[PDB]
Amino acid sequence: VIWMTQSPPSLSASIGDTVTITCRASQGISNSIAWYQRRPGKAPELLVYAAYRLQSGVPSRLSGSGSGAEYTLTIKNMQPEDFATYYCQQYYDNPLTFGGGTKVEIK
Amino acid sequence: QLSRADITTVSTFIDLNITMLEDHEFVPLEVYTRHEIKDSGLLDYTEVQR
Amino acid sequence: QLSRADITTVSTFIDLNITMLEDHEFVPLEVYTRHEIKDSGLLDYTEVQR
Amino acid sequence: ANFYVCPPPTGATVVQFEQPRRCPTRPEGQNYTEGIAVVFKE
Amino acid sequence: VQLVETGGGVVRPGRSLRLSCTTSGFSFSGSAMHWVRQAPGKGLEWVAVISHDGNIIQYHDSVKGRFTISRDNSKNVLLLQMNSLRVDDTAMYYCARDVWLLPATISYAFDFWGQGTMVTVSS
Amino acid sequence: DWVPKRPSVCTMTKWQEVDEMLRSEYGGSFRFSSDAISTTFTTNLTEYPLSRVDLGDCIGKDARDAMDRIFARRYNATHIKVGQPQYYLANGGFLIAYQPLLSNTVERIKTTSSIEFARLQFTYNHIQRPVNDMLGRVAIAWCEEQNHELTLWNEARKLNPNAIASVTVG
Amino acid sequence: LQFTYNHIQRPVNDMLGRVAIAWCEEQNHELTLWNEARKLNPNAIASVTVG
Ligand SMILES: *[C@@H]1O[C@H](CO)[C@@H](O[C@@H]2O[C@H](CO)[C@@H](O[C@@H]3O[C@H](CO[C@H]4O[C@H](CO[C@H]5O[C@H](CO)[C@@H](O)[C@H](O)[C@@H]5O)[C@@H](O)[C@H](O[C@H]5O[C@H](CO)[C@@H](O)[C@H](O)[C@@H]5O)[C@@H]4O)[C@@H](O)[C@H](O[C@H]4O[C@H](CO)[C@@H](O)[C@H](O)[C@@H]4O)[C@@H]3O)[C@H](O)[C@H]2NC(C)=O)[C@H](O)[C@H]1NC(C)=O
Ligand SMILES: *[C@@H]1O[C@H](CO)[C@@H](O[C@@H]2O[C@H](CO)[C@@H](O)[C@H](O)[C@H]2NC(C)=O)[C@H](O)[C@H]1NC(C)=O
Ligand SMILES: *[C@@H]1O[C@H](CO)[C@@H](O)[C@H](O)[C@H]1NC(C)=O
Ligand SMILES: *[C@@H]1O[C@H](CO)[C@@H](O)[C@H](O)[C@H]1NC(C)=O
Ligand SMILES: *[C@@H]1O[C@H](CO)[C@@H](O)[C@H](O)[C@H]1NC(C)=O
Repeated sequence: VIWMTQSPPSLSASIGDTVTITCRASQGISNSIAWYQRRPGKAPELLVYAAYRLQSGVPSRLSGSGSGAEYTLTIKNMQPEDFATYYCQQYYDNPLTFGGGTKVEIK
Repeated sequence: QLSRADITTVSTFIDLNITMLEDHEFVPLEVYTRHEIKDSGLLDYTEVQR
Repeated sequence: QLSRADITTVSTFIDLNITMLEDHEFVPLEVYTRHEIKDSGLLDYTEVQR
Repeated sequence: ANFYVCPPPTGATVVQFEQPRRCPTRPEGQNYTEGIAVVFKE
Repeated sequence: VQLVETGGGVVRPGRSLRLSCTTSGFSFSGSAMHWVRQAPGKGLEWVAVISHDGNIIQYHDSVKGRFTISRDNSKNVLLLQMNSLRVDDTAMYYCARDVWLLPATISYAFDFWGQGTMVTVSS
Repeated sequence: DWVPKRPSVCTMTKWQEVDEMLRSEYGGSFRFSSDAISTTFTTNLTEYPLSRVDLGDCIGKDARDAMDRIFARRYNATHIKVGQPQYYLANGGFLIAYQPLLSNTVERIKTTSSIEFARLQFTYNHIQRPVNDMLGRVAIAWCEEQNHELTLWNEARKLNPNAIASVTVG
Repeated sequence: LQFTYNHIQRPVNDMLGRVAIAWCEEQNHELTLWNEARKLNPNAIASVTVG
């Protein structure tokens, strides 16, 4: 099992600033990793795939990066609809494991 | 009024028949497998010693 | 006086595109080299006797 | 089938044919050089 | 697109329960399906996966041999027959479709998620 | 020195590391053709269960190690990994560990002692596929040309129906 | 295999090159007929050529 360490578990940001969420795996997974977003009271929705492929309709201002066992998700311009829980999941080897989750909130 | 096929028709085109090359599947084939070559020896030091 | 390209042009020819076969280079390839086949034996009379 | 009503044309729209295209050059033949050879193996 | 799940409820430990997930808005026969659970106040965890045609099945080590995933392309409905439940299985089960990137491959990622249903194991 | 068996012995050895392995389906079977080594392998479209290979733990490790190194070396800046690796049992006794890519734009396997059967498949396919493509264009062009000549024969007949009818009638 | 592929590619390409050259020479030859056929009936000639 590939454990997924996600940090910071919780941080606050203002509307119109930059944020960076780091996700780390227990072993090198090349680029097999996905990012999700779950707003309060709704089901999760995919954002990025393979750490670089942005999903259709996702804002261009949101992007991910990294390699090996280190990955990060960044947003250059936060919007009121971006404050939500973000999870990082890997698919390099089974079983699929999710990250601890990081809740971005208003500061 | 008469149909179009009621009058004799002559082909004014110079027909050229083109038959594409049919797909071919190659199966493995060996005159003597590696096992047969090994068995060709009258005696085997490995089996004799064992 | 007007240039030749000022009037719309229609191709009266029936284009036929011909793509020559690209050159291919074949590299050596063996499933098991003669050294590997020799090493497949558990014991070698030559080395054991030596 | 469909009939067609063609009004007389005028100089508003003009079309021309394409000029003869230069044909491709003949493919270059192989540059072989005859010679005797002996292949050696390990 | 819309995903609906039915079959949730309260069940005693060691008993069997069968869930169902209806789909609409996408070619069910041309996309794999996955099952995800969300325990109360915990993180997400994958459950199983069923290919587009159901030829290959993969499970999680915590549910291997206990659960049973299946699908019916004719009725475009996904099912997950659960047996030998445990207290640790209490979680919100979600049915999600894979990310369609190629014709017959499994992306092992989630693009569409359902509303989810509760499955509480209590005695 | 003592060591565990499963992680020390294998029944399959990594033979070749192909950077470009094109997979196509025709005639009810997948065909993995490699342009680098000039080889074509045929399978049954069903992923061979890796658990069926006796002592084959080194195959998930070796296959993934080569895929990660090859992907980062050449496919990181232009392609994306799609799904997990897929293992297919090819004709002749060759196990192919495949990793699909997308553009941004218990028993023992008996391997044959000669891959020349597969090389001929690639050579024939490399010569049949294009020749047929050029046989198909010539046929299409000929038909388009013949339909083009009709516009001239419809007018040439009025100038001299005797000569036009003679050649056309036979 | 290298010789076999070369023995089949070299000639086939030579015959693919002659056909292409002959086609171009033929098309340029037809223009001499279309330039005159248009005067006989510009309606039919323009229809097929214009599309
Ligand atoms: C031979 O090779 C070909 C490759 O050339 C191979 O695959 C065929 O390739 C074509 C072209 O790519 C395929 O057509 C595409 O298939 C997609 C179908 O979408 C599925 O998923 C939809 C939802 O997910 C997609 O979209 C979301 C965003 O909306 C995105 O986040 C996801 O990641 C994912 O990409 C889902 O809606 C859809 O179901 C709808 O559509 C189908 C018809 O397509 C209909 O039956 C359903 O009822 C429903 O309405 C489906 O489940 C899709 O990406 C793509 O869409 C583009 O094109 C269409 C026009 O065709 C546009 O309208 C649209 O906006 C997009 O631009 C497109 O349809 C085709 O499906 C493949 N064929 C097969 C059989 O799989 C062949 O398979 C190969 N053959 C062999 C024998 O191997
Ligand atoms: C691919 O599948 C075919 C069937 O589709 C397999 O054919 C079997 O071959 C064995 C050989 O001993 C026969 O006993 C079986 O009767 C065949 N099955 C059928 C349904 O005809 C074939 O072996 C498979 N090939 C590979 C490489 O796995
Ligand atoms: C094939 O070509 C010949 C002329 O060579 C023609 O008579 C025939 O109709 C064509 N088609 C078939 C189906 O034979
Ligand atoms: C190739 O042939 C097509 C017709 O099949 C033609 O339209 C095209 O211009 C030709 N040349 C190129 C460079 O595509
Ligand atoms: C892969 O490419 C991305 C850009 O697509 C780049 O940021 C990254 O550093 C590359 N990774 C490696 C390991 O070369």
